[PDB]
Amino acid sequence: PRKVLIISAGASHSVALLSGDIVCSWGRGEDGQLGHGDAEDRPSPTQLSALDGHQIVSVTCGADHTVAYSQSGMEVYSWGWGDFGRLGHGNSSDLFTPLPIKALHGIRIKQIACGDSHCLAVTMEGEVQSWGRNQNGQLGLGDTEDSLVPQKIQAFEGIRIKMVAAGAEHTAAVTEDGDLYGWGWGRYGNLGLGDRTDRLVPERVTSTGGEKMSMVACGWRHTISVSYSGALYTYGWSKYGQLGHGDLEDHLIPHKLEALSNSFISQISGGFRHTMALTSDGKLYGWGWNKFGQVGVGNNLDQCSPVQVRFPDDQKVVQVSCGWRHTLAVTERNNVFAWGRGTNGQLGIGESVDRNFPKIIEALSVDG
Amino acid sequence: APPRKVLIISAGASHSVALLSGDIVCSWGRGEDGQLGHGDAEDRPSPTQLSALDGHQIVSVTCGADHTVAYSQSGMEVYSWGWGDFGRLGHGNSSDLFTPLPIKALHGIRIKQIACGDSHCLAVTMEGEVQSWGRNQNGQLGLGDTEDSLVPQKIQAFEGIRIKMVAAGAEHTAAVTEDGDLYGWGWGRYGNLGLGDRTDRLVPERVTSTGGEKMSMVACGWRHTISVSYSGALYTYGWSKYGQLGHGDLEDHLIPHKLEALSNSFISQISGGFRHTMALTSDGKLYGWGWNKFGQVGVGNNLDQCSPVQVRFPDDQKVVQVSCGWRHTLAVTERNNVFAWGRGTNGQLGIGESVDRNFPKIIEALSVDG
Repeated sequence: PRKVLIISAGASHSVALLSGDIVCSWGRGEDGQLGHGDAEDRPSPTQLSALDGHQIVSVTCGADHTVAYSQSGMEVYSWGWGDFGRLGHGNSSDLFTPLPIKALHGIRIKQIACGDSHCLAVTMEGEVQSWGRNQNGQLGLGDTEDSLVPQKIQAFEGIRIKMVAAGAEHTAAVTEDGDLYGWGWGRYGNLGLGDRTDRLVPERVTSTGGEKMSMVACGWRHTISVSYSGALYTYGWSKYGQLGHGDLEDHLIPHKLEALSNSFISQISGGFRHTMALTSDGKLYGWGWNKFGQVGVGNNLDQCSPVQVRFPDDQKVVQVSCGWRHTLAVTERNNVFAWGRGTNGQLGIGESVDRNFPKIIEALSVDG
Repeated sequence: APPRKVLIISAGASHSVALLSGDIVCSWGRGEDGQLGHGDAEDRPSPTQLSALDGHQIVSVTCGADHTVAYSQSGMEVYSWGWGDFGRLGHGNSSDLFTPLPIKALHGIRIKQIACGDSHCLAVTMEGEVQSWGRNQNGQLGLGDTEDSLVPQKIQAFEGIRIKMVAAGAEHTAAVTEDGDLYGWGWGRYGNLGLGDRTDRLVPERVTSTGGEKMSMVACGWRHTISVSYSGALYTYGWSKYGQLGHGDLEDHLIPHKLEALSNSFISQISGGFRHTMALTSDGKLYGWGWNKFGQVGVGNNLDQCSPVQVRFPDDQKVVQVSCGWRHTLAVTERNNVFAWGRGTNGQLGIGESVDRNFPKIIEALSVDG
C-alpha cells in the first residue's frame, strides 16, 4: 500500500495525503469538495489527478470545501462550495477541480485552517491572512463584510502567530509566546472570553491560570486548546457533552479537562458535536455526540467525558480528524480507519451503513 | 382505486414533502437531519407516509432547508421537525427532531400561512399578524435585534398592518400586506431586501421603489426575491450570479426590477430555489430560469438560463402548483399529476432510484397518470 501522511475530514467528506505528493478524496461530492470535476459521491478513496506533480505537502477540509498547499510550488489551491468567497479567488464561483489562490502565490505558508465558510492562513513570519464569510467578524478584520480574497489581520502586527483554528463561524489562535485569542461568533461562549458576545477583531483570553497554550482546534461551536505541559482545555458549547467535562453545561472561559491530566496530549480535533484527543502514547480518546457512532466506542450512547477509542491489536494512533458525523484516524502500522455516518461514502469502505466502531479502509491500509 | 390528490407540495434543500387528500402527510428525499419526520435518519427515494401525523388533521406543510413544519386548522396545532439548531423548530430548545412535535407556543392560534427559510420560520395568523423564530443573526426575525429566538415571538412592527403572506430566503424575509405594500428584512448583502442598498435590516422596512405598483405576492430563493404586482407583472431582485433574476444577464438588483420577457403574461404563482426561479402563468404555463447544473430548470439540458424558458409537460397539461428546492423542482398539474426534476441523489425526486433528470418526470405514487 501507499503511506498515508495527512488526513482531513469535512462535514461529509474525507481527504488524504499519501507519499508521492498524492491527494485522494471521498464522500459527498455534490459541492465540488472532492476535486474530481463531477459532483457525485465517492464511497471509496479516489485520487485527485489534477494535483499530481504539484508537490502538495498538506490538505485541510472545511465544511463543504477543501484546501491544499505546496512548499516548492509556493502555491495554495482551493476547491468546493464557493459562496461567501471561502475559496479565496475573488468571486463566489463553486470549483469542481482545484485552483490556485493567486493572492497566496509565493508566500511561505505555515498552516491553513478552514471553518464552515471561512479560512485563514498563517505565514512563516507568523502573519495571518483570512477570507470568506465575516458576518460575525470571524475574519478578524474589524467589520462584518465578507471577503472574496485573503486579507491581512492587522490586529496581529507585532504578534507572531503559531497556529489558528476555525469553527463554523468563530476563529481561535495561539501566539508563539503561548497567548490564546478568539474572535467571531461567540454566543455559546466558544471564544473563551467569559461572555457570549461576538468579536470583530482578535481578543485575548485572559483566564488560563498562567497556562501557556501550544495548540488549538475548533469544533462547530466549541474550542479546544493544549498547554505546553500537554494539559487539555475546552470551552464553548456543551449541549452534547463535546467539552467532555462529565456534564452538559456551557463554559465561557477555557476549562481544564482533568480527566486527561494523567496523559500528554499530542493532537486534538473538533467535529460538529464531538471531539477527539490523541495522547503521546498513541491512545485516542473521543467524546460527545454519538448518534451515528462517531465517537468510535462500539455503541450509540453519547459520551459526556473522554472514553478510549479501541483498535484491533491495540495498534497506536498517529493521527485523527473529525467530520460532522464521522471520524478518521491513522495508526502506526499505516492502517487508516473510519467510523460513524456512512451515507455519503465518507467512511471510504465502499457501500456501508453507519459504523459505531473503527473500520479499516483497505485501499489506504496495509491490513484488511 | 383513485390516487389521493396532492393538496400541497413543498421542497426543501434536498427533501420533498406533500399533503394528500385524507389529511395524509408524506415525505421523501434526504433524511439525515430528521427532516422527513419518520423517526429515522435514512433517505427515502419514494413517498413515505408520515404516520405520526395520521389523525392530526394537517391542512398544510412547508419546508425549510433541512426542516419541515405543518399545521392543523381544526386542531389548532403547529408541528415541526428536523434540524433544531438556532431554534428553527420553535420548541424553546435547540434539539433536533426526527419526529413531529407540537409547537406549544402556537397552540390555539389561528394560522393562515407558514414560511420557512434556512434556519428561521414565520407564521401569519388569520388576523394577519406575524410570529417568528430561529436564527436571527442578521435580524431576519424582524424583532429589532440579532439574538436567535428558540420560541415564536410577535413582530411588533406590523401592528396596524395586516399581512397577507410572508416569504423567507436563506437569511432574509419579505412580506406583502393585505393592500399590496412590500417589505423586506434580514441579511441584505446582495440587495435581496429590495431597499436600494446592501445593508441588513433588523425590522421590516417598506419597499418604496415599485411603491407605485402594488404587490399581491412575494417568494424568496436563497439570496433573491420575487414579487408579483396587481397587474400580474413579475419583479425580481437580489443576487443574479446565476441569472436567477431572469433579466437576460447576470447583474444584481438592489430594488424590484420588472422581468420584461414576461410582460405579456399574467403571473399567478412564483417560487424561489437555491439558485433558480419558477413562475406559473394564469393559463397554467410554467417558466423556469437560473442555475441548471443538475437540470433543475427543467428544459431538457444542463446549461444555465438567464432568461425565462417554458417548462414542458406531457399533453401540455396545465400546471397549478410549483415548489423549488436547492437542486430540484416539484410541480402539480390540473389533472392531479405530480412531476419532479433536477438532482435526485438523495431521492428527492420521489421516483425510486434514479439518475438526475433535466425535464419533468411523473411521480407514479402521487399521480393520476404514468
